[PDB]
Amino acid sequence: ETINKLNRISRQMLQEMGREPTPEELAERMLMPEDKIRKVLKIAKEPISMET
Amino acid sequence: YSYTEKKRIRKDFGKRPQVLDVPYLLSIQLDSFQKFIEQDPEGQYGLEAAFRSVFPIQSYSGNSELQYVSYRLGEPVFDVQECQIRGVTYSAPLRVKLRLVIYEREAPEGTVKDIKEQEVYMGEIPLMTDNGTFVINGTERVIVSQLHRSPGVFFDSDKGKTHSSGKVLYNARIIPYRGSWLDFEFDPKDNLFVRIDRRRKLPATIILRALNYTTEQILDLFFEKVIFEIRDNKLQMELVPERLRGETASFDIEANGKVYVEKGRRITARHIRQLEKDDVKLIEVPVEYIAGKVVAKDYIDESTGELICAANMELSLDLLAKLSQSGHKRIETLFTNDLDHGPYISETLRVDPTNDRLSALVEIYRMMRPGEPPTREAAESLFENLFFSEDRYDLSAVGRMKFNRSLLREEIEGSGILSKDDIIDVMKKLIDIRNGKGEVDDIDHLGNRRIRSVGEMAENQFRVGLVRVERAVKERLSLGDLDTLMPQDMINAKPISAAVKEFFGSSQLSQFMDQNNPLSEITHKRRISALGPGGLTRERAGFEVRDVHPTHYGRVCPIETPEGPNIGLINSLSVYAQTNEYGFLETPYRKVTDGVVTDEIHYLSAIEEGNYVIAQANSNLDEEGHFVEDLVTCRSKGESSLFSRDQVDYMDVSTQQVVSVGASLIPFLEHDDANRALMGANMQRQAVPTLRADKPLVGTGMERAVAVDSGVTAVAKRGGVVQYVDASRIVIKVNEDEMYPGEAGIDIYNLTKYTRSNQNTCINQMPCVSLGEPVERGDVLADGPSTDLGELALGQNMRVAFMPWNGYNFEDSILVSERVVQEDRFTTIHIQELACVSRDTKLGPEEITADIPNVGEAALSKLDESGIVYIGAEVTGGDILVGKVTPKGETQLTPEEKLLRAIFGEKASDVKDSSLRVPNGVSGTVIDVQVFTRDGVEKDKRALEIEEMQLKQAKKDLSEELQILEAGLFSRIRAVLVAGGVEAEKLDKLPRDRWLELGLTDEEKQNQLEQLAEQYDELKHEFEKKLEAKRRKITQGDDLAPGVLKIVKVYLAVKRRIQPGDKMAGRHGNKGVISKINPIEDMPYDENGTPVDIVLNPLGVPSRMNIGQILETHLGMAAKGIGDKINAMLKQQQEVAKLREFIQRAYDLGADVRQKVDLSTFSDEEVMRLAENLRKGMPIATPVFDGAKEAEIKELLKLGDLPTSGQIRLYDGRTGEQFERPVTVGYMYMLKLNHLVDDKMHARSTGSYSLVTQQPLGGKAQFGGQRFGEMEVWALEAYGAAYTLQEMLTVKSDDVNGRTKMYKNIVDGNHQMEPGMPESFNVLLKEIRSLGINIELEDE
Ligand SMILES: O=C(Nc1cc(/C(=N\c2ccccc2)NO)cc(C(F)(F)F)c1)Nc1c(Cl)cccc1Cl
Repeated sequence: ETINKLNRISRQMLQEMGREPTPEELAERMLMPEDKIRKVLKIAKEPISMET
Repeated sequence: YSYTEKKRIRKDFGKRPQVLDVPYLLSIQLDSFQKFIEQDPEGQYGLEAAFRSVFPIQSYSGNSELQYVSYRLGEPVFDVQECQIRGVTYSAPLRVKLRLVIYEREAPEGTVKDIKEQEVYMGEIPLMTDNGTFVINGTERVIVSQLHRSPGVFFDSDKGKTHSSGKVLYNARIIPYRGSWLDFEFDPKDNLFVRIDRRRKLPATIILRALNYTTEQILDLFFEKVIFEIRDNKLQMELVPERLRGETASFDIEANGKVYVEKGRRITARHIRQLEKDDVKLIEVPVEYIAGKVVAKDYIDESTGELICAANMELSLDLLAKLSQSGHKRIETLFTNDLDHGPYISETLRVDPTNDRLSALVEIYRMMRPGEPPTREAAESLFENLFFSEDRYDLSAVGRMKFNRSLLREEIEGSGILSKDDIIDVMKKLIDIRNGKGEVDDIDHLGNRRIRSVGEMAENQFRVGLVRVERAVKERLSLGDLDTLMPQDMINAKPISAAVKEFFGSSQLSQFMDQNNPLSEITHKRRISALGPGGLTRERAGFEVRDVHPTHYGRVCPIETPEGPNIGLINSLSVYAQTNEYGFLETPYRKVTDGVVTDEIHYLSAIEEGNYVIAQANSNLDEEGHFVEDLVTCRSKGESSLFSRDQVDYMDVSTQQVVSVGASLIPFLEHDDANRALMGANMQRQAVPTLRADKPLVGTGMERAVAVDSGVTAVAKRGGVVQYVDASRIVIKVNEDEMYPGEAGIDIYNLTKYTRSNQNTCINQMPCVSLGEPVERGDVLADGPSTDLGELALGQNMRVAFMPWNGYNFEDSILVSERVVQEDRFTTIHIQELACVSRDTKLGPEEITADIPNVGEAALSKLDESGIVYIGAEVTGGDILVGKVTPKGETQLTPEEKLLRAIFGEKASDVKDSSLRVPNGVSGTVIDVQVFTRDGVEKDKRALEIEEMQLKQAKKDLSEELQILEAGLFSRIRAVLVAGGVEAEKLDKLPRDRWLELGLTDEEKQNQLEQLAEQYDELKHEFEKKLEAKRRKITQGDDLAPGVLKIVKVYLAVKRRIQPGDKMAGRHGNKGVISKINPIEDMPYDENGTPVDIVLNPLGVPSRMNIGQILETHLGMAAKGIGDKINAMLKQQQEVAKLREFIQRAYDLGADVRQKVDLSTFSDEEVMRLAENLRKGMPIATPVFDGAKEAEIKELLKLGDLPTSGQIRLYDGRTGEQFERPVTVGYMYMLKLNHLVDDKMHARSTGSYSLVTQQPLGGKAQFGGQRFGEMEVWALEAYGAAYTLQEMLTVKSDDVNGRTKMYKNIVDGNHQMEPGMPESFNVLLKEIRSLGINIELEDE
């Protein structure tokens, strides 16, 4: 759910900021300590198929 | 004549005047993208078009509509250079106005509210540079134009191979630009069939029923009517006299009380004429003739109301009786002939399982989406959404065009969807072809071949993006509230952005520009491909499409195309070729009206060129240009032969246009076999730029156009005098006539300096002009890599001797003197970009710090306090460019190591050395360093130093701009003030800043002063904003990948000259590898004592037939002759007279050439410069097929003092004795391809290994071992070597144990092996056993 919340911000703030919000923007936009972005944004990603 | 043409002139042989001169070679690339992104106030192809297609997007019935208004492309976030350095994409934001309207429920249609959301941002789109290139990640890239089957209808044969009955077949295919394919095909039984796409075969009529056509109307469409009358009793027949053609009388044919034909007499033209003039409309026929006839329409009994016979049913003698007593007079039947008009559709109906429209739609919907239960709305929606939907289907303009044209229609433009009339007409055409009237088209023909390009394809991808955004728009407009959301929350960015990014980033057609060479770029940007999306593959299309077609003439170069897996699947665009209005290929011609050959140009497409008879590029005409011969070689339709003096409609424009720019650079091409010519023009693109750009000594005259049109050089935007010349920049003062009234101004050119090229070679520009020199508009202001004085030098000419020298030249091998490696001419500069990545591991962050565990003082010496190598420091293999250290804690050592540490008291570091070190064996000098930092992490010491430095340099640059510009502007005010206000000495006294107050007498010059004021202040503030922006661009942290904190890029410039193993070749397709470097001592020389640079092998000449390389030698020699003579006369310092005389004499050369000449040139300061540039040799231009002749070359040799044979006496530099027989010596232009041996060479003992299966794999750039294949294995099997093979596939590779256990023995001095079982097979056991299969190893 925390990841999804980070997607929501990306949506509006994408066109709103004219390019995309800075990696630390959605941080203060979100409740928790906000440095967790880089962390949360990492573990979220699905592993690339090794057979690619 | 131009200004650099006074610097150097190329002597041009050849006769044929050039009526049309070579256009911009980059034409196609720029035009395409120019059409893609642009504002077009109509449906013409562009972003506008693709927008208008999908838009307006409306919700489902909910009357919430989203319509498109207008769009704009914002200024680039980074310019070309900055974006190239940083590595981002050169692009523009796409801002599009969207109007969201909500109709008040229960129309009349009016909106409760309509919010116009201002320009919602969707994606950024790449931009094409003036050179026709794109930058994806910091790298110049090119999108190759595509060649595919043009949309519309096509009729084929497929004779032969199918069924082996020889009966052939006839099929038609409708190929839309987008949407499902529509296919029609016959079969051996002559039953017409139809299939959508490649899907299941269905009887043809089944589609007709889906268009709502009952049987009666199908028959009425495809067959004529034979009328039967039961007047009085016992029948009759309506007879059209032409109907009896191709048939024999079945009975007595008699009418009008006169017997026209008897039984058993075939009806000929005679009987038919007799019937025609006597005009017999009605004849009497037997009741038995209708026994085979097929009744056209349905027939019912008026009384009983029952169906007597169905439409398309065979009549019998009894059925006639049953419908006759019912009161039926007329009976319609099909007009059927097994020769002229065939009874196909009838039998087609006989194979049709369906009856009505609904039934047909059922079978169709069950055909396309089989197995799932059909529905009425489902079949209807499908069939309506296949070929009839404006959305899911279109042929566009080219499609509808070719469609209608092939159908013999009038309208050149029509709807983008199929109509009943269309499908029907197509079927009719196919039936006509089966009937014998009409012919089948071929794919290979360039009229059926369409050429796309960057813009069109980009438009297609953006279209896909727009449809996938459409689905989302409707999806959201489903449940939406009223006045809350707007055209923002719906439309996303990533979907479109990645849609374009996926195209430019990864596509078979999108590739990295090959920039090792000015020819390579320009010949890459002009290229065609039958591969990629919407095209065939190498594994599919056979020899036909690959092969050269007569339509390729003037459109596509026959001899330029890659030799390999795909041959002729690429080709190239020809010299004078152009993209047709509809997207076909058209070539220039010369209209011949009456008997005169006019100089008017005319462009003809592949289809246009067909009927006309075109004359030859090589033909003799004189005076008014009338053909000298009574018959001349020409070509009309598909073929060439002798043609009458005036039958000729047109003629070739040039002796070139058949070939391409690659082939047009091959001198004496006509003397070379096409194979070796192809190889030559293929390798000509591989030439690495030399250290000193030289010049071709033997040319063509295209090399000027190549150099200029390609962006490698720097051309003057406007003409004038050079105010300033630096190796860095060049400032030209503009002439007034070309100059604009406002801003005054001078043209400033910032030259590209030493920087990385895509191929790792060097790209650098040097000024070809000096301080205070007159320059013409559109003249070279400087040369790029491999360019000289406005021409193209891909390499260096040099002295060559043909003779076997001690077998050192053995196959193609080349024996070169030391004179060449000493003169450093063939030397090359490589620029390698090396990277250092600071990442984040769970153990901790990685530091770029100069503090490195386990290194000497000499190791940390070349690094600064921050750990980055100084600019300019020369380095070799093993040197540390960037110190980097990553945490690895608790090494977990072993007992003996622990004792070791206890004795030596060494703290084992918690940090491991990841530092970027120069790759092994390569050596060069550091020309630059960059530091990319995550925005918000503190910049280290070095990075800060660099940043401050860049800031200062920027301020200095901008200040220079403003200074030169301001002085340039005020210098005009000084000049305008003097007119009407003149004070010479009075004006320049007072401060310049205060000049703006002074006025002038009433005139337009006052308003000019005003202009200069406005533009002056504009510049003054523009400086400010530019400085601000530059500073911000410098300071901002670039966005990096996840986990990486900072990145350090070091730019190494390596200089490698030449060594044995390098590849060298002429333009003639003669390869070679430098064998040995031989001292100037052992070099074969002549009586004059001048040694030879290179010794080739004569044996290579006869076999592979390229004789041009010899001619190129001869003329070359002769050319150098004219140089040497001049070189003496300049060293003799005779005078202007003698020199000029000799030069003119050289430029005339016997009789009949098109060159013309001097003494319009200043006889002193100008001529003496030309002679100064000619002393290196006399540059000659040999046109492609118009080139020089033996007699001309021998004559030039006479002028040169050198023998006719081109052969002289040569003495061995060893014994000093003469060589028996004369040897051919001369100057052959030779290139250096980049195959260079210090790249190719690899060696590995024990490297890293693959995880999944343990096998040698390079991870370090330390290369994986050579691959031992099946064939090599067989080679071992043929010999008796078992142990070599075992050690090959076990211990040296696949055995995780055997390798190390081997290594220990190798160092121990024991050669053995303890093989064990290869890990491959060991894994195979597990994979097999992972299934339901038990695999075991028996016995012992
Ligand atoms: O291409 C065809 N003939 C054909 C004729 C000639 C020819 N003269 C020509 C000379 C110059 C240009 C065009 C034709 N002959 O005198 C040359 C070729 C060539 F491919 F080798 F260059 C093919 N025939 C043909 C046609 Cl018309 C249609 C489809 C396939 C073929 Cl194979």
